[PDB]
This record gives sequence, C-alpha cells and structure tokens, in this order.
Amino acid sequence: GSMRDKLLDFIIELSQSSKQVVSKSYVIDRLMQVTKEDY
Amino acid sequence: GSMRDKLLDFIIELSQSSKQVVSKSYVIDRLMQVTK
Repeated sequence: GSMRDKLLDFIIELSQSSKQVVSKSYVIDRLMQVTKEDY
Repeated sequence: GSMRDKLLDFIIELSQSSKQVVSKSYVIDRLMQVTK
C-alpha cells in the first residue's frame, strides 16, 4: 500500500537522476522515511 | 510487515558498510527486488 508506493517513488527519484553514485547517508535517510510508521 | 523488514535489513547492511557513496544501480536493483 502506502509504504510500497513510497518505495516506488524513491526508486523513481533515483532512476530520474543522472548520478552514477549516491550518498549512502541520503539513501539511509530516505529509506527510514519510507519505512516510518505512527505506532 | 515483510517489506518493512526487508528494507530495515537493507538499512542495516548499508549502515554496517564503510562506504560513503554507493552505486545507484545497485540500490535501485535491491529496492526493486523488495517491491515484489
């Protein structure tokens, strides 16, 4: 659902960039946003 | 559930790596595997 859509949007964000390497800290930050829940 | 677990696993893997930048194609491939 929502998490999967957020994951796909992050994949699109990576795919649309011309960069060949990306900041690891940025990837981690974004994935923590993708997985964030409310408890 | 499982998608969250798999992404947490990937976050932990990245966190244990000494790399500061990583292959974008590698990240995309790993994340695409999770979308299945």
